[PDB]
Amino acid sequence: FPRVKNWEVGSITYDTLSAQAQQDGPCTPRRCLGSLVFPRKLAPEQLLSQARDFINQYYSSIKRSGSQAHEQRLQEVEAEVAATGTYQLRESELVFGAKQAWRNAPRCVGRIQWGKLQVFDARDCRSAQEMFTYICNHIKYATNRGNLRSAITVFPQRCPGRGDFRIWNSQLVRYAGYRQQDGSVRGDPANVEITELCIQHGWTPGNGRFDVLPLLLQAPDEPPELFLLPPELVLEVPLEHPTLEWFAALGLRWYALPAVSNMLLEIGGLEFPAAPFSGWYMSTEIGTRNLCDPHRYNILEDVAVCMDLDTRTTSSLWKDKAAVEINVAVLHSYQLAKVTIVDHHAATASFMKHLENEQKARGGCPADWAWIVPPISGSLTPVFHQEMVNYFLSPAFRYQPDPW
Amino acid sequence: KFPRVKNWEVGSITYDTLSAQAQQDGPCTPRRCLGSLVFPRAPEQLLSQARDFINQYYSSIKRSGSQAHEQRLQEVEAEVAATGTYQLRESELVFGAKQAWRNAPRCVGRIQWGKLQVFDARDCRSAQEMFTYICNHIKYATNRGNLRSAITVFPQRCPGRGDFRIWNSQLVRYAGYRQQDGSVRGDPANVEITELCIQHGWTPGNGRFDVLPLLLQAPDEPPELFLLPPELVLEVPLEHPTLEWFAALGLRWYALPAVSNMLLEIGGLEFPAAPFSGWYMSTEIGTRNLCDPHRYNILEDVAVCMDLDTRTTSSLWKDKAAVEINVAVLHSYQLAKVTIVDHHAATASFMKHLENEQKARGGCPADWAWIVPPISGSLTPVFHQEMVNYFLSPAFRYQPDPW
Ligand code: HEM
Ligand code: HEM
Ligand SMILES: Cc1cc(N)nc2cc(-c3ccc(OCc4ccc(C#N)cc4)c(CN)c3)ccc12
Ligand SMILES: Cc1cc(N)nc2cc(-c3ccc(OCc4ccc(C#N)cc4)c(CN)c3)ccc12
Ligand SMILES: C[C@H](O)[C@H](O)[C@H]1CNc2nc(N)[nH]c(=O)c2N1
Ligand SMILES: C[C@H](O)[C@H](O)[C@H]1CNc2nc(N)[nH]c(=O)c2N1
Ligand SMILES: [Cl-]
Ligand SMILES: [Cl-]
Ligand SMILES: [Gd]
Ligand SMILES: [Zn+2]
Repeated sequence: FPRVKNWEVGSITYDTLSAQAQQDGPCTPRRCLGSLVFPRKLAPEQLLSQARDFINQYYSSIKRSGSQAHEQRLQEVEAEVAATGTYQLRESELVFGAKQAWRNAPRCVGRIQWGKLQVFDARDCRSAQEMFTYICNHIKYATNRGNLRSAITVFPQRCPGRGDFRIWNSQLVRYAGYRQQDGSVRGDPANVEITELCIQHGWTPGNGRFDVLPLLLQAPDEPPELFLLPPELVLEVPLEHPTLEWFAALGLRWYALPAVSNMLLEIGGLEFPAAPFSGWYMSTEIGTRNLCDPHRYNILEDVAVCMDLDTRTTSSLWKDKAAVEINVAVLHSYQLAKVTIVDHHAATASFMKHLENEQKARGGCPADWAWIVPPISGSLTPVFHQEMVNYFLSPAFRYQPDPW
Repeated sequence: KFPRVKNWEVGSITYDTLSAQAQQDGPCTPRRCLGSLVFPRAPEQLLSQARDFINQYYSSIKRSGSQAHEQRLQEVEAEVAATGTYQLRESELVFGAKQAWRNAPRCVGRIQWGKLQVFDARDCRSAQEMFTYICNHIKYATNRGNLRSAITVFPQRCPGRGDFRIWNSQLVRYAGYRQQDGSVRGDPANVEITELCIQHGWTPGNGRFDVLPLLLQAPDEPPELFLLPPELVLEVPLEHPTLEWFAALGLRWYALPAVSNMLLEIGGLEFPAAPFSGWYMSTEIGTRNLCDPHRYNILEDVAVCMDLDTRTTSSLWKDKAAVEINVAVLHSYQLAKVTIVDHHAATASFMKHLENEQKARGGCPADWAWIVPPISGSLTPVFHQEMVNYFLSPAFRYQPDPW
């Protein structure tokens, strides 16, 4: 049982939940790969073991473990698989499993909210046009005029024989990235490839650096078809600064809803390769990663020029001063627009309280330090001084190969 | 089957073949990663470490498999058979000290690993001689502000005799005093060593920046108290180039970071006293030592004087105050003409170290959580570099406090 110290308070806890982590991570006694973004690489007898496990923790979570319908639900799963090789989740098990998958996500700093999750059951979806209607409903419900609400939409599970539902976009809302003669990119350089695909599947490209991409939605077996997001459904935020009057003239903007649409959801042995989920943004994701990463919009030095900062020498800390003002502008602009957002100080403090809840409720909490600590002001937040244990619990969100 | 490592800023991939030679076992398993923990933790096993280190030394002098190489191997095992231990040649010790620095996964300063002055104090005889050696190390390394990396190696661990130990965790530290209020005056990290110095006869001060005396332990001896001559301890008073009230806080720091409580392991031999020093990266002082809530904890004070709105976290008052403290540190050390490197220049030089080491050895052990600076992490290039953490020998290791 790992001993875990918080160096700011001196307090000690033991992570007993880690002894139950099954699916094995990438580290060995000889070498730690904790910093790798993608670890390593990406007979129904095994299905029964994972299903009986998940049914057991479902009935634990509602007290009713021991006698009664709990004893009953285990047999239906056995009879279901013994008759079909797979099985079906009850609506309530689906809801419980999606909340656990979020609760178990070691890289997510927002898990204090894990019990408030809207789950749309789309397991009877059978069309790409139908997928588009589900996604538009999700977007409308989650955005909610700027008062964002967490939500996931669960499309039908993978089945032996005949293909998967899949969203080819990495998020429901993304900006296009266009190459040109110098190979440099206008727009978002993270999205050049999916942009290239959208064009080669019919899309007419656009103007500049904040064009919302179309959706590439794949029904089983039939190839992907393009869908155009209606502009009144995609809420965006123009970026301005509360005292730097010229900042607005930079023409920056970001979108309201972060909706990851390329991860696979696994529950009780079943795998849902299309299950897009959404919450709301932490400001450093936009202001520090999306706008300031050198391989993203890379705007830092443009802002420093406008601030008249001494870009001639690293030790003026011009990078650091410009980054702070970009995050100030993000927080200001999202508040003015009355769109939900959370700063990295508020977010990390809630994660600490979540660690305390989880210690009492489960005896630990899988956490990935490198992703929990924010990309600016790391040691100014309380999670920097908290040791953390990283491991894999199921239900889970897992990465998966792209559909190409 | 060597780990594949990606840089996300540039898109480049490498393989760390060196990790396959990892000579000890860290704390992670395939069940759970413990990479974020601060402390992760005879004759025949002495001989395998010894042979391995001799092989490394003869490789570096491009003389592997020669008869001098085999002669040294044979002499070592003969000497272990006769005495239970063996003695390093002076050139082996210089090589091994440098390799220990080169192998330190948490050091971002390793581009400099070949420029290390090695002082051989293995003849040291008492605490009084140990003090003289330490004083000359401080004088040499400080060099009136133009700092030079150095290490002083005191006698090895030996069956029959106790260890030489420096009880202080650094050669220069500020006292921490418990108070009436249960608070600490000075540096709260140094409360324990401060209490030990007093109870060994030190008359304390009562300031926030009182330099501590040294407690030096000779084999089988209680530790003995030694005062550093003040003209040896170079300090930098802190000011800010455009916040004139910052000088009135009366903040100071010392020029020389000289870590003194780690064990140096070379070829199975252990040196429990081997203090080493380089020069500061400005965030160690400005963000960790001054702003950590369990250290001097000045961040709120400074933000209030800066007239920031500290009522809400969304004003980012902590990030703004922290940036200006780090500016004060850089400006103050540069004004005093004391060597200092900022976290952007340091992380850029480390990326060049990784490239050099990929060519020389096929990899580089690195602890991402310690290499990435404590502010402005993703503004530096190391943030976007995947890294592989593992233990090579020669090495610097943590060791239990001698009390
Ligand atoms: C409600 C507010 C939320 C906040 C503030 C939040 C915050 C974050 C942040 C900052 C990250 C890492 C940033 C990055 O990957 O670049 C992250 C990752 C993640 N989030 Fe959350 N999140 C929220 C809601 C949710 C919801 C509703 C779900 C799922 C139902 C979720 C599941 C995940 C997962 C699985 C990851 C890791 C994803 C991966 O490894 O690719 N989060 N979150
Ligand atoms: C020359 C300039 C140097 C710089 C800028 C530098 C920088 C750093 C930094 C920023 C750290 C992490 C600090 C922390 O623990 O908070 C570190 C750790 C370390 N450095 Fe270096 N260093 C330098 C020289 C040296 C030398 C000369 C040695 C040994 C010969 C050395 C060995 C180590 C070791 C062993 C650690 C890890 C300490 C630990 O794990 O607790 N460094 N260094
Ligand atoms: C619900 C929710 C809210 C929110 N607010 N955020 C989220 C972020 C993720 C998430 C995971 C991995 C990512 O990315 C992988 C990656 C790793 C390294 C680089 C680099 N260099 C680039 C991308 C990115 C992109 N933020 C997001 C998932 C859900 C989120
Ligand atoms: C040669 C050299 C140059 C330089 N420029 N710097 C160095 C810094 C260290 C070093 C190691 C551990 C530390 O601390 C370990 C620790 C972990 C967690 C907490 C907490 N909370 C506190 C301390 C701290 C503190 N700087 C420094 C060692 C050598 C250095
Ligand atoms: C190389 C490194 O693993 C990579 O930059 C990681 C580090 N930490 C991160 N942390 C968050 N929140 N998001 C990220 O994409 C990353 N990327
Ligand atoms: C809890 C956490 O492991 C601890 O605070 C670490 C994180 N990274 C660090 N990185 C450096 N350079 N120095 C440190 O002391 C620490 N402390
Ligand atoms: Cl994003
Ligand atoms: Cl220090
Ligand atoms: Gd001024
Ligand atoms: Zn690990």
